[PDB]
Amino acid sequence: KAANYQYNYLRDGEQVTAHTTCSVNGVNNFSYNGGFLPTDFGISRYEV
Amino acid sequence: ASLIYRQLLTNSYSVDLYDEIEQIGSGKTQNVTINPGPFAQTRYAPVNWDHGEINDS
Repeated sequence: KAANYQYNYLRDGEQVTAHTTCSVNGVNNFSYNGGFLPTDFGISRYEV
Repeated sequence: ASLIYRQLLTNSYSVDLYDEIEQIGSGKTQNVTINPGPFAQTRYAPVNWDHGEINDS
């Protein structure tokens, strides 16, 4: 998911404030079904 | 009546005052002197058109 984050650092003295947001594209979507019962475990879709 | 010319020459200094008056009267403008040196017009870039970022999954 889109993740935002701000920070700052030093670059030839003048303090530089930076603000960025990262995301992904072309993400593969895997899926796993360890069993079909209600008790069973499953992940309908996990991104890689 | 010859003294007209003598008088005009002698009193000619008042034209400085007249010049000051007309200078005060006149409106004024000025220049922003132009730059030479547009000797190199610049094109945009080598630009190629393509479809954007397809959102595959």
